[PDB]
Amino acid sequence: SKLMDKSDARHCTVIHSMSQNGWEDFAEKYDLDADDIPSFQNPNDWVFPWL
Amino acid sequence: AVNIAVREQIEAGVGAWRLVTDYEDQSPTSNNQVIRREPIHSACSHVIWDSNSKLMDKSDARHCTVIHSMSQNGWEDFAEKYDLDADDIPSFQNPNDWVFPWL
Amino acid sequence: IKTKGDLVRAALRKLGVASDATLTDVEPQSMQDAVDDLEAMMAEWYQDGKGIITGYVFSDDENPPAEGDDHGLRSSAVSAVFHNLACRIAPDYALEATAKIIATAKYGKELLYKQTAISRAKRAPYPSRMPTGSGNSFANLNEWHYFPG
Amino acid sequence: IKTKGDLVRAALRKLGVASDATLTDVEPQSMQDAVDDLEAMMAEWYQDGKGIITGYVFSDDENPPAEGDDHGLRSSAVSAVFHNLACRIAPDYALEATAKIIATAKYGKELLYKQTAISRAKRAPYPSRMPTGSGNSFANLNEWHYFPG
Amino acid sequence: EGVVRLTKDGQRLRNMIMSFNADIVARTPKKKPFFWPEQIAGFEHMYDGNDDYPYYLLNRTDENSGDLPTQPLAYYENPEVPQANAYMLEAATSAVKEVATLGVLETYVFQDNLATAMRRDGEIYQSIVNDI
Amino acid sequence: EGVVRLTKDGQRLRNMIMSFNADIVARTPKKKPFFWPEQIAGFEHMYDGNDDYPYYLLNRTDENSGDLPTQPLAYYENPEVPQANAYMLEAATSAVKEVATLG
Amino acid sequence: YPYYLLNRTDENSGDLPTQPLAYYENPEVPQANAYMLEAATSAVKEVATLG
Amino acid sequence: NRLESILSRFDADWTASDEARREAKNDLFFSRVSQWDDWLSQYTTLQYRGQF
Repeated sequence: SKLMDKSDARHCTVIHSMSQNGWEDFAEKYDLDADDIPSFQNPNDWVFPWL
Repeated sequence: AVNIAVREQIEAGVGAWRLVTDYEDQSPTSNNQVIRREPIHSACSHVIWDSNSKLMDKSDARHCTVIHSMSQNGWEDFAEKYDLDADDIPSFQNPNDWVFPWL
Repeated sequence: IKTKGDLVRAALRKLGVASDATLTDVEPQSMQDAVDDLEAMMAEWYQDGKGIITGYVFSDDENPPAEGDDHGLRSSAVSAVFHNLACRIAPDYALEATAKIIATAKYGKELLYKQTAISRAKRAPYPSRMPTGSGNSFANLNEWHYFPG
Repeated sequence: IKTKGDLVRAALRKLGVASDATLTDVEPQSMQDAVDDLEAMMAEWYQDGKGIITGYVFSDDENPPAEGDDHGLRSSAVSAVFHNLACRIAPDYALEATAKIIATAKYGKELLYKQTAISRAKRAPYPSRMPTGSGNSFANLNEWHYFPG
Repeated sequence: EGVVRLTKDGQRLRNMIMSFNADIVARTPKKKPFFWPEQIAGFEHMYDGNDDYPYYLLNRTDENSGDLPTQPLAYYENPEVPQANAYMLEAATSAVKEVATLGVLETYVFQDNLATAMRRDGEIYQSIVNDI
Repeated sequence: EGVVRLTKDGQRLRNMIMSFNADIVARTPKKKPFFWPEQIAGFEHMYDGNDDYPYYLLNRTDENSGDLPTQPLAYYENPEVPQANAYMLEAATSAVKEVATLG
Repeated sequence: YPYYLLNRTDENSGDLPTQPLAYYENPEVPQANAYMLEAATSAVKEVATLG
Repeated sequence: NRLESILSRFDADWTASDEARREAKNDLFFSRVSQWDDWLSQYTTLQYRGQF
């Protein structure tokens, strides 16, 4: 894509980071199997020592 | 496109556009066709004007070469759009360098 | 010159004691005492590697130092060693080393420590709170601040 | 003059010892000791090439230095070498070199190191972060910044 | 040429001077007194930096000599950022400021060039319209 | 004649003076103390630049002499960019400013 | 290097005298030249008037 | 043939505007990515390089 509004882009990927209860909520909303825990490329790092 | 050309003119000193025709079945401008002005990034290295042109608007130029840098999926999209063989990977002069250690 | 006995004999020759330029002959216990003094002076100079390094080899604890052991010094270090040995053992024979001998010993010690001082003149690395400026492309590797020293 | 024996004999002639201007004769072991002292002094001066360079050739480890070995010094270096040799060996014969001999030795050493100091007075190249100006046409070759030292 | 081409040398010199002075600030040793080891022998804990003592005791006598000479104390001189660096930083900043002008609206010649580009675009668009 | 012909001398002199002063800034050794190698023998790590020590220890005694003379410490005078260079830079800039007028 | 080391001893003498260091004095553009430059520039400015 | 003529024209135009192209590309890199155009010495030694 060579446009600021990204209208030339033919595809886009959005990464969702959600807690466990959020995972069951998402699975119920989209009719997914909550047992199979998903995984993807991790958008955020752990440079800060978060608990 | 106009804003990109302005920014490049402020910074690099040269900018460019490109007007292409396309077919629009729903809400066309006229004759089932539309005209759009898509931008050209790095017009200094991606637009190669004729060397005999002595005008700022380059209207004296009798030929012009535009170099396209596109990813793989962009290459199959280009081949499908222009009815090309996507298997044969094209090659041309590299408009850009690798001075910065891009991954 | 080539062994610790030579360093002692040359040092005595410089002082004018036990040299063949005055028909004077040597006593073996003078050799023993001067070799012991040389060993002590070299050890004090070395300080187990924290001081001047001259390549001198020290006799092991089991075997006391002898006249015939090679000193191991570099060819450019013998002069300073025996001049300083003569300066140190001058009070042994109720004598004071001449001004020339003292000056030569000082010059030799300066030249011995010159190279070590050049080698040890190493700057410390950047501090631990120094940022690596944006001009360094290794900043993209999350290396925004310098490693600690 | 032409060999290490000559440098030793000249040194002693300057000191007033073993010269025919006073009918005094030479002792071979005095020659050997003075040659050894000259070898040590030249090695200390050379400092394995990190000090004053005079063209002096050093005898190999296998063969000890000899009286007849050529020194290899330049024609302008002999005077300083034998004056310094006389200054160094003056305490050997219970003598102190005169003020003239000491001054001549200092002047000769200064003269010897003059050319080496001029040759080694070489400025360092530009800093690694010093930018090459736009006036240099080699900037178009992507050499916007100077090469590191 | 645009507007950022002629300020490159001044900006590069400014960056280099600022980097050099930052290096001077960081790697220069701080100001601490010069002490002989025997001047403070047994008094090392007094000069640590704590604020528990009202004195700074020094040894007075030496065994194999008279009293300690106790020459006036010397401190390592503070980092300076030599005024050559500061003056050339100021000069480079002034240079970039003077050259960084499109002429003084200031963007008028760059505006007229854009106007000519718009005129060429209009001509091309008219041709395309007449053709399709 | 245009307007940039008469300012060439002042501009060239300005560029040369700035280049000379940049050379002075870059290639001049900075201010560091003058130490005898025997004054800091065994104390070299104290003057590296680290802030791990509260002192700057120096050797007091020498073997074949009395105590160290310890003459007052000497440093490089900081680079100056001589006021000749600065004053003539100002004069050249003033000259170009005065001549650079088409009226 | 964090130091500027100097030799302390000389062979045929005591320690080096090490007199205080001297630096080549910076160029000055004597104030005669600057003052006469100002005076000349001013003279041209006063006479350069057709009225 | 057509290929040779097109490449000859493109090579002539590319070589004619080489230095202006390089200067404009440097301007874009300087004003968009970083002001330290050190391709080689950037890796020789790690030293502070500010961006002011």
